[PDB]
Amino acid sequence: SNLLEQFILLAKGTSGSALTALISQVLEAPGVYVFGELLELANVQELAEGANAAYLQLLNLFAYGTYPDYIANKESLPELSTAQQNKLKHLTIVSLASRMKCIPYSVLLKDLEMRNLRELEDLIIEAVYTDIIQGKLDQRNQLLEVDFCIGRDIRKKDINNIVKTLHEWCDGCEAVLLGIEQQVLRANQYKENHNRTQQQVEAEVT
Amino acid sequence: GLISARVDSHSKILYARDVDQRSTTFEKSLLMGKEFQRRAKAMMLRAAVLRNQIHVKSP
Amino acid sequence: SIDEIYKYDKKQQQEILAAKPWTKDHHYFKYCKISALALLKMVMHARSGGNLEVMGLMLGKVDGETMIIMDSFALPVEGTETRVNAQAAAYEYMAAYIENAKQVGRLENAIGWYHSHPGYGCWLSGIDVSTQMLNQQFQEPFVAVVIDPTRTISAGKVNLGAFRTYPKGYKPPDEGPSEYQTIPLNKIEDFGVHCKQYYALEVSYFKSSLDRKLLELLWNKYWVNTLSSSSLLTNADYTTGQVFDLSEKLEQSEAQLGRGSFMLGLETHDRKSEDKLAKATRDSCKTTIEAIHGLMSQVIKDKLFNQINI
Amino acid sequence: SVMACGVTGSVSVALHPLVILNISDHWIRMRSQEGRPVQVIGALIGKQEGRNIEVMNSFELLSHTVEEKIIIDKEYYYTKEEQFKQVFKELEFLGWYTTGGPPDPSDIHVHKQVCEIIESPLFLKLNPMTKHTDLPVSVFESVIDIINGEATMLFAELTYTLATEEAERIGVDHVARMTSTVAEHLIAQHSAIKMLHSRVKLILEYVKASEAGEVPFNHEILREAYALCHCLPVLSTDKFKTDFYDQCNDVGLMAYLGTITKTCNTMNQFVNKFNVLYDRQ
Ligand SMILES: [Zn+2]
Repeated sequence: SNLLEQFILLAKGTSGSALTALISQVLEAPGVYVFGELLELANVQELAEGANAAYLQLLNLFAYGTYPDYIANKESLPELSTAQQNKLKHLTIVSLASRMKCIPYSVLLKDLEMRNLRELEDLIIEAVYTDIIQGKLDQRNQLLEVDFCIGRDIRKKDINNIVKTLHEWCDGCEAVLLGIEQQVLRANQYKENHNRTQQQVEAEVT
Repeated sequence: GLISARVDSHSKILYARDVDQRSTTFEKSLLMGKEFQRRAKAMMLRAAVLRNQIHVKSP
Repeated sequence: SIDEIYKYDKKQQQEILAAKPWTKDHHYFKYCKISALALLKMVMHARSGGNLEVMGLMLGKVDGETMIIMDSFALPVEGTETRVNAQAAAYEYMAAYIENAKQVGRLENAIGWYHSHPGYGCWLSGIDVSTQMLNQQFQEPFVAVVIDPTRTISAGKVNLGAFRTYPKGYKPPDEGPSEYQTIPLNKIEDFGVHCKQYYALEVSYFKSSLDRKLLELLWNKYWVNTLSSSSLLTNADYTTGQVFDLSEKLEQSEAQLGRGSFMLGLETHDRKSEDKLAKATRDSCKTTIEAIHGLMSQVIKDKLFNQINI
Repeated sequence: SVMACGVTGSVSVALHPLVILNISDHWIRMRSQEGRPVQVIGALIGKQEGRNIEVMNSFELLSHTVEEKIIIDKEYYYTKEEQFKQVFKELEFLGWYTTGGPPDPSDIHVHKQVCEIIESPLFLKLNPMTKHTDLPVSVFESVIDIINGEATMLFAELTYTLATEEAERIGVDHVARMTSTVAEHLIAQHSAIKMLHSRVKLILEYVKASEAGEVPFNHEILREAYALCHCLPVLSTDKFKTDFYDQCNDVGLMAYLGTITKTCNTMNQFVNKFNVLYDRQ
């Protein structure tokens, strides 16, 4: 929470060179990967898409892009730290995990351009360790079981998809639940006729 | 005897069958179901033969 | 008004209380206006009572031709279904309660007997038929308020019967319900001794419009709970005993349908009448409906949790 | 308006719903006694499940007017609980409901009054004389902290549900309909179900707002509800639903087993009526 204002004043105070610092801070700020509303400051708007537009480019990468993008584009973006680079790696991993309930190991092994299990699991556990991810790695499946994912970024203007989306999930529950509901309803209706006939006989007895 | 087991006689080995709870239950379940259903129509038609008062007179 | 019946006219209520229409006809009370306090702790204190039988004082009143149960519930006690006049011993509850209930304007007085047979009813058994009969010659207007907790668990409906038993000298006239119910060995004989000595009251329920809105709004966030029953998980090996009992429940029928005694009837003792097959009938119905509970619970949870939509 | 914005306590009890009706019933009682909407007091109890509150059971009480203030007649309530703690021992005095506008210093005062039988009690506010569409229950709780050199308690609100008792639920279904008996049977996790049902109806309106509304374009919505909905329908996995169908097989098996038993039961019933009228052996 602290960093948003922290960067806010930074963008206000800091540009270009000062920016190189802020950007250095922003890169290093977990959760503060994407600017969204944060970019709304004109100062950062200039700072973004600036000479170091590439910085903004990595910003977008945090929003949309991936670590494999860096794999292709080692040069394109501004340079990063091992910490930061593995950060972007985790970024792609979390993203993929969003796509697949359990991302296979080789998926990121190729995606991140990772060699093997030691580092692979180390970073994966680190990612989960941040508590962003839940579950555990799927050893049988060579995947990663996860209960939930902690919010890292905005990821740029997604509003269309996300907004579109809430009802869909709702629809799934609505449809199946309804089916059981109506079956119950019809059953209750039978109850009515059954009780109804029972009452009719009651009337008869008098 | 106690043989809950199998033998690939081509193999020349015994292979103790695992005592099934689930599908053996399914076995007995639908077995008795078919028995009960056969007997359902059976008792229906016996109620018939008794209500219909039919007996095979000897002469 | 919807609140017109929540009005406890202590004047009117205690008037009809001292009215003694029952001594003119013990079938005067045909209705039983109830506020849902009966359902409240009757239900959850028969269920929270485990299997421990209970007893005591109900809040209430009388209106027109109507007994009124403002209260009925359970104890954390035992012994009911076999106690010599059990219920009495919990009246100390509203030996105090009702008293300073008047200090808040609950100017009501004691009217009845709260109780529960956790798992197998809310009523008065053989010794409690001594209880019921003696007390209705003691305490009329008196009722055998009857609802079964685990029956209302595997049944989905509150079989409430206010059973003003037919006092000694007063036989069931045209309207004696006499709700026959499968009783354990302890009291089935004495129920046969006294199964037709009580009638039921037309048990209606009264409330406010706020009451309906509260129940609807209850549902309006309980539906999430509805798809989380989450009913199979609750009775994992429970049903085993159920099954191991249910077939014995079925052997209940066997027990009363096994016999060689030819002759003309039951012709020795009440068997009676071919028997207990109805006992096992209610048994199978309740157990398959609790299976319905588990399966609809977990399956509809799948229907909603596991897959609905994105 | 001395309230203090705090945290949780020790709530967990059991519920039945006419005591909510007795929230209604104390308001009706004091109103008929006074001819006016009476800002009443009532003995809140509830469920406490981890971090969840569920404010459920609270019936008529004594609310005296001390010159402006609602008043728990404290030792009166002591009398009262000893008048029911003999047999209502399954319930404990969590808090007090009332009836009026928003929470006021009289509501604060009787909430403090409830803060004297225990340390951290709960607050409920109902009113049939207020003007909302929501279920009228406000629920407050306490921290103890230090601000501006003053050590003070802290009272703030948390959300609830209502009971999950079988016959209780049956009665709720009836008294709502009075002609439920099947519908919301996912109930242990249906707390989650319909809680987040209303929550996500709110969330649909709420993402429409975060699109836009107020609220501007929102990344909270973006990342958070994105992971949420686009994991959905979560738990739709395979093995998993394989064993779900294994569940279904065993359950339908044994249930239809019992129904077969009942079938041959009525078969024997008919046969015995036969024996009565017809079988001459
Ligand atoms: Zn007795």
